[PDB]
Amino acid sequence: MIVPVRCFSCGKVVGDKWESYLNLLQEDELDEGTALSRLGLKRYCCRRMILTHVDLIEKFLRYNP
Amino acid sequence: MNAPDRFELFLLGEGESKLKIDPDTKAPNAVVITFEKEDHTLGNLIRAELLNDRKVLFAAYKVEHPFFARFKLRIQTTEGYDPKDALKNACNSIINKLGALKTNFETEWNLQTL
Amino acid sequence: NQEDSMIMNQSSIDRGLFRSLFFRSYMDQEKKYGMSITETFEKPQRTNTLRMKHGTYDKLDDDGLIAPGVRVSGEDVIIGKTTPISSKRDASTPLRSTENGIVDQVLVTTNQDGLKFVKVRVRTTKIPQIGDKF
Amino acid sequence: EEGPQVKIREASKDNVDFILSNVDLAMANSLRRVMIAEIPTLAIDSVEVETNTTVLADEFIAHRLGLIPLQSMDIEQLEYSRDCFCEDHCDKCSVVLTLQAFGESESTTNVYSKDLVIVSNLMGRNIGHPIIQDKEGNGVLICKLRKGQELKLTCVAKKGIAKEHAKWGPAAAIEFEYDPWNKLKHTDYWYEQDSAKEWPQSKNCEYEDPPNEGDPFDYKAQADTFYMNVESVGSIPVDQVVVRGIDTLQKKVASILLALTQM
Amino acid sequence: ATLKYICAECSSKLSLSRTDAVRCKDCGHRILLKARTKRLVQFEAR
Ligand SMILES: [Zn+2]
Ligand SMILES: [Zn+2]
Ligand SMILES: [Zn+2]
Repeated sequence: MIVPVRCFSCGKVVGDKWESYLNLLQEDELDEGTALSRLGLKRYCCRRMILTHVDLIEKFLRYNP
Repeated sequence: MNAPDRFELFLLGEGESKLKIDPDTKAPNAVVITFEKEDHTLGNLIRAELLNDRKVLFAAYKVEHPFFARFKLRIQTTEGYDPKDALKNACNSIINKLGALKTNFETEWNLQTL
Repeated sequence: NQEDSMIMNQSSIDRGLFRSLFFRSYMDQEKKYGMSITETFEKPQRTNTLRMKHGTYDKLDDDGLIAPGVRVSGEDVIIGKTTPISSKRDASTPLRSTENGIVDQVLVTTNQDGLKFVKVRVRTTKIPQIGDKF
Repeated sequence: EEGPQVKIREASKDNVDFILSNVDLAMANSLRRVMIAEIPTLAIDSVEVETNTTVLADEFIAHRLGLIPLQSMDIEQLEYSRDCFCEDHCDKCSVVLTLQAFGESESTTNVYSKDLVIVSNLMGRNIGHPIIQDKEGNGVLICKLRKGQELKLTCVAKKGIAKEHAKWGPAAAIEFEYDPWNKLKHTDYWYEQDSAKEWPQSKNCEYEDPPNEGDPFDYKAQADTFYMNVESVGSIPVDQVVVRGIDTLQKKVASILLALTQM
Repeated sequence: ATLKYICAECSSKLSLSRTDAVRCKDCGHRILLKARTKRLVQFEAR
C-alpha cells in the first residue's frame, strides 16, 4: 500500500524515490543496497523505508471496481 | 480522546502568562521563574548563560512533567544584584551571541560554491 | 518505559508509524415473520412512536440510512427502522456509544427469503496513543 | 567577528556540513532543536474530498497530502490563520491547492505532487509550489488509479511548526558530534578487549589533535567545536534552515526580555 | 446526476422506490451500494 512520503524516523522525503528504485533494480540490474545508495538513502532509517516497503496498491488496483 | 491540542505546546491559554516570578522561600536574593509554553530549548540555554555570570550563586531549571510545555528556573544572586537583572543580561548575552553567529554563517555561506 | 511500558516517537507517529484503519459493519433486516406485519427501513418521526433513541436520526436519508462520507460519532442513529404495532415502534440502530468515524460503504441487498437487508461499514483511523499495546 | 565561529566544510542545495566553534553546547543544542521543531513552514492543513473512487481512504490520502513539501521561501509574509482577522482562511494566511485526476488510460495512472494546482492569489510571494527534486520532475507519488478511478479534492495549506505536526519540519537529519577523540571523557566506552580497536574512528578525528597517552586528564576543558550537518527537506534552502533557526531562537529569547518589561 | 444507488457489480448509477425491490437495471445483480454524500467531508491532513 503505496510508498510512504517521508521516512518515519528522520523526515527525509522518500515518496518521490519508489519508481526510480524499481528502475534501478530492473533496467540498471543493480543490487538493492547500491540502488538505495544511488537514490541518496544513506542512513538505515531511510533505507528500511524503501527496501522493506510492500506495494499492495498494485494488488488493490487489480480489483475490477 | 483525552489528548490535548498540539498548539497547547507553544500557545498561551487565556489567563496564562509567559513569565511568573515568585520570591524563593528557602534563601535570600533567590527567585523562581515559571516559563509557560517553553521547553528544554529555552531552559538549558538560559541556565547555562546564568552560570557564566560570576554574581550568579545558583541557576537550575526543571520540567516537572513532560505532558506540559512549562519549566521552572531558580536564580540566586549576589547581595545587591537582582535575579531579574541577571536573567536580563543572560538573555542579551545570548542575543548578541546569536547575532554574531548569523553574520558569521552568512559570511561563510557567501564564500561557498554549490 | 519501566515495568513493560515503551517510549514512542511522536514525530514518526505524525509521519504514519503504526497508524491503522478500523472498520465496523452494522447489520439489519426487515422483520423475521408476519404475513402482513413487516418492519420498515425509514427515517422515523412522531406517528405516536415515542420509543425512539435520539441520538440524532438527522444524518439519515429518507431510506433510513446514512450516506457514505457522513461523519458519525456518539450514538447517532446509522440505520433507522420501525416495527408496526397494531402506530410505529422504534427498531433503529445507533453507532457504538464509544465509537466515532466516517460512513465508508452502505450495502443494500436482499436475503434468500426476499428480505430487504442492510450492512453499514464505518471507518476510523487509529493513531498510536499512550495506552496502546505493541 | 566576535563570538561564535562557523567554517563550512561542504555545501549543496540539500546539505551544509560545518564546524561551529567558540560556542557553548547549550547553544549548539538549542540551535539543533530549533531547526527540528520551531522554524515556520507551509503544509496542507485541510483537505475537502469531492470525489474518491480511489483504492485508498480519504484520510489516508489527506495524511500524505500534508506530508508533501511546499515552497516556504516567503513564509514570513504569510500570517498564521489563528492571528488572521479573516473568517477561516484567505490569501493573507493560506495557499489553496487543487487536485483533479482521472484514470484515462487502461494502464495504471499515477498521481503526483506536480499535479496539485495553486488556485489562490500568491501576491508575488514565493510560496505553495510543491517541491520537486525528482529527475523526471514528478515528485511524490500521492496515489495510483485504475480505469474508472477518480480523485477530486481541494487543499488549504497553512503556516505551522513541527512542534504541532512533523509535516512542518524544514528538518531532515541533523548530524551532530563534538570531541571525536573522547578527550572530555563524556562517554565511557563499552568494550571486550580494546575500546580503540572496537569503536570506529569518527571522520571528525582528522579535524582534531589526538589526546596523547603521556598526558594527565584535562579536567578544566569544556566542549566548544561542534561538527554539524544540516539536511533540508526542500521547502526552505539549507542556508535558511540554519539562518532562520538562529533567527527563531534569537526571537524567542527576545520574547522573554519583552515579557520581563511587561510585568 | 441524482445518484442514489450504484450497482456493486457493473458500477451503473441507478435508483428506485422501495416498491421496485432490489436488483440492477441492465445487469440484474441484487447487490447495490449507496451513493456517497454531496455534503463534503473535511480532513485535517494529520
Ligand atoms: Zn530516515
Ligand atoms: Zn486569513
Ligand atoms: Zn448492474
